[PDB]
Amino acid sequence: ANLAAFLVLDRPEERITGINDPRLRNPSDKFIYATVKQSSVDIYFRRQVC
Amino acid sequence: IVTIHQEPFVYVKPTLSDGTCKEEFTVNGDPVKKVICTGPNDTSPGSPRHTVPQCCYGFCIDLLIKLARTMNFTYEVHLVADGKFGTQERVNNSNKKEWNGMMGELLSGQADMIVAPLTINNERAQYIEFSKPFKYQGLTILVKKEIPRSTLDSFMQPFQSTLWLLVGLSVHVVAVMLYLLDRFSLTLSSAMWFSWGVLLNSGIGSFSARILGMVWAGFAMIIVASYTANLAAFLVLDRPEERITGINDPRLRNPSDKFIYATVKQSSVDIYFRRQVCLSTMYRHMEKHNYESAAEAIQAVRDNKLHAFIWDSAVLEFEASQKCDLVTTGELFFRSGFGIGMRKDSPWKQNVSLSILKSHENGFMEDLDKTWVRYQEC
Amino acid sequence: VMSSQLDIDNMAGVFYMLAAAMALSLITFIW
Amino acid sequence: KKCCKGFCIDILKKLSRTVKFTYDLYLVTNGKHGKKVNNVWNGMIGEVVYQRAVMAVGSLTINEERSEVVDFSVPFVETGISVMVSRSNGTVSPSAFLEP
Amino acid sequence: AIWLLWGLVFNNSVPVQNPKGTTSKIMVSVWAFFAVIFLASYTANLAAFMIQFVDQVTGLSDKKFQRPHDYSPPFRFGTVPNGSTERNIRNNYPYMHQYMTKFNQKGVEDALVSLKTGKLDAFIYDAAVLNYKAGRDEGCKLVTIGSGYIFATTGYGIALQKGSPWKRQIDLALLQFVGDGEMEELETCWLTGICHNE
Amino acid sequence: FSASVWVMMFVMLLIVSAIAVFVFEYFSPSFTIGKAIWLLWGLVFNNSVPVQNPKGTTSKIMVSVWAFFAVIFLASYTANLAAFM
Amino acid sequence: TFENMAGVFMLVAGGIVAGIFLIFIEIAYKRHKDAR
Ligand SMILES: O=C(O)[C@H]1CN(CCCP(=O)(O)O)CCN1
Ligand SMILES: *[C@@H]1O[C@H](CO)[C@@H](O)[C@H](O)[C@H]1NC(C)=O
Ligand SMILES: *[C@@H]1O[C@H](CO)[C@@H](O)[C@H](O)[C@H]1NC(C)=O
Ligand SMILES: *[C@@H]1O[C@H](CO)[C@@H](O)[C@H](O)[C@H]1NC(C)=O
Repeated sequence: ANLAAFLVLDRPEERITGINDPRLRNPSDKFIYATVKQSSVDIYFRRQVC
Repeated sequence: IVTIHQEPFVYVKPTLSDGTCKEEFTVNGDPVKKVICTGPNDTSPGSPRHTVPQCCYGFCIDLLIKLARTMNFTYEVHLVADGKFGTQERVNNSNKKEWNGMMGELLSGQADMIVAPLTINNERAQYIEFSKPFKYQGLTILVKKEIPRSTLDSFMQPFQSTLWLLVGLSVHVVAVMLYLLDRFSLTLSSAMWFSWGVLLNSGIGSFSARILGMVWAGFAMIIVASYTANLAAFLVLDRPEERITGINDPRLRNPSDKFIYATVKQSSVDIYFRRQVCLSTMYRHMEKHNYESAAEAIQAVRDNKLHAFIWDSAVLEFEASQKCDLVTTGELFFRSGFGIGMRKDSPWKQNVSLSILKSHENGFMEDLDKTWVRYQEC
Repeated sequence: VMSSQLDIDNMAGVFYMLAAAMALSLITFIW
Repeated sequence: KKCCKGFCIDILKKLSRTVKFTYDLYLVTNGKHGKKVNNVWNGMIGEVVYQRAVMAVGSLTINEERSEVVDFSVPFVETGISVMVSRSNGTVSPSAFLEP
Repeated sequence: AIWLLWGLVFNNSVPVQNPKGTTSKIMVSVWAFFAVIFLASYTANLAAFMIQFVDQVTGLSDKKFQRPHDYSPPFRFGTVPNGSTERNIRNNYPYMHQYMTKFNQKGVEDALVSLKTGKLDAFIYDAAVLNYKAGRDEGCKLVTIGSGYIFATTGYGIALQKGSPWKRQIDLALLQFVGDGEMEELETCWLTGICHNE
Repeated sequence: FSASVWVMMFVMLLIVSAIAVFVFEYFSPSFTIGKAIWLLWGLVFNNSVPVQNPKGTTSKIMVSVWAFFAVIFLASYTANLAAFM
Repeated sequence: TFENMAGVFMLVAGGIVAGIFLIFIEIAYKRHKDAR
């Protein structure tokens, strides 16, 4: 039973579900992610000011 | 004062032959106050209504008594003749906006102050002034949660039942092959007894025989490993269907006859559902199952008639605590509060607000909740 | 969110082990 | 001057659809909220008392001393005395090898 | 017979010797099939029924807060001094304040780091601030106790002037905004850290 | 199901069986060829009816403790097979 | 699969080989003591 309980577990962390992922809403140094430059992606991210 | 019949807050019960009600005590032994309440004998319409005196008590009665004691008030509790909160309705000459039910009773001038659970609404506030709420709570979804049972009726292999025949044939062929090997080195049934006993351990029992035993021993664990894996896979499954996650549940967005759920009447819940006009198909099915009273609705839900019921969470949580057969689903949505129905010209606004705030600060609300709305859990 | 049962690959494995056993028996017989 | 953004400021922007007036926002440099000290009010309460702020919105908390001095509308954000408890990991506390 | 029956129910039996039965007991041995099926089902059920107690205080009036001696680990609660919490608890819990004074903290961040380290069993503060901190705390190991269990639940509102001709429209506008559903978008990306845990 | 690399455990079992046979032969002061292999392949998993180890007086009694590793491996294999489907 | 089962196998193999060596020498010593 203990072996089965240990084995029923995703070893890797859960993948990103999208923009509304709670871990992405809180920036941190352990998980760093950023755009490249002031291209259309930057404008899209800047447009929704929340 | 006109009050609506709500079980968690108002316990409307018939009186005795002496004109009063029985005297009981709470868990702490304190005497429970009771006031004679005037209302119709029969709640349902189409009956010989009689304004017999009842004896209603509960949660709001203690607050009303405290307000009367601290504010020189002499209250006269009355019951709604219609049994509904009352909103806008269309009658002959439909160009008239006149309230019915409790709101119409208050606006008619017969009632002065109302102490009853009434969700704050913009339309109600445009015509009736409201004071600070007793507490803050929203509305949830009530569903029936029966005891889960093992729905694994596949005693044998789920499909392709020929596997048992295949393994029996394998046993037979390995037995006859062992007989042939013994001949080419154990006469009638010893080999088949051994082949059955190696799978079913009971202690039953040249080079070719060794490798035959090795391969049969290797194959023996395969069947039991597969059976254990299949049993575990079947057992890792929630037998009951997933509970309601909230308003945004995909199954609720698509109405169907297999899962019927509806409100009660044109009360504040109906107005809240109507205000957000994006669920056009929701009212195509909700209006087809409206009932008369919350008591009848919850009785139908308990009788396995309605799969879900929508009402203020303060009632559903109390019902779930009292009876261990219904559960509440969803976190919260459309959070609101109660209030006191008073006319704009009534000069008892500041006094009532200050008294309510002082009572809430002094722990009176906590004691009332513990004594009435907070009971043993399941 | 799947349960399933013994698929065709289980039959492939049992056929493979039966073939291996038959080959071993034939080798021992021809020895 | 400073650039003002926030939840209460967004609520004020939404209310501007009905009020349709000009709103200037101030700030109190004496304390944060204040209380009745020597029959003198400070903070937002003190600012409102001396007619220095006709309308005030600063997430002020509701107590038994502000209701008499000033009047406030229906609250829109829930608050109160809450308790934070650390999450407890699951276990096998029900009796193993028994009915559970 | 008893030894054979109790040694064949499960396969982990060393003392097994069934040579007395010539043919009659050979078919009796087939009960080992049911025995091993039952053992496999029992093991699978035991393994599958252990994949899982969140909040039990359900208020400040419970005996746990007022009787820390009933439990071997002493309770360690926290409140910010010189605030409204002490005034609220003095008028309702005069006895609890004596034990509460033994644990004081000078900042919300100190309470957060103590909870992360586990130095405090529970912490008490304003509901909105506590919910915000719990939502925006790494690890999602901090959360409030359900809903409706607040001791003295109140609101914030908007302050006005006595007799000012603005309440009659401000209250209606606020009610219209809260009824039309104009607060969900603000709640989603203004105060919502995780809001999902299991 | 298990043994992703698949090229090391299937020879590990063979080499440990061979060394068990070798040490059983070394423990002579029953048959080395005719009993050691059968015992090793009947103790790896418990579903073996033909088990009779009365020849070993004391030396084989401690050799029997490899059944602990055998049953641990069997349990791990069964759990992994059940959890990877 | 990976370091888990390989490491547990290495541990049990080292344990069993040390055990058989020690039990062999101890059985020799026990026989000598019994047959002094
Ligand atoms: O509206 C307000 O003025 C503030 C008042 N604050 C009092 C905090 C008291 P404690 O530090 O927890 O003892 C809570 C947030 N709102
Ligand atoms: C009103 O309250 C006062 C106390 O301030 C009391 O003396 C008086 O009798 C009350 N009037 C009535 C009609 O109860
Ligand atoms: C109650 O209201 C009356 C006005 O009808 C007012 O004179 C009185 O002061 C109020 N009570 C208190 C305690 O302020
Ligand atoms: C509260 O005020 C007192 C002043 O009497 C001060 O000594 C104490 O440090 C203050 N508490 C905190 C947490 O700052």
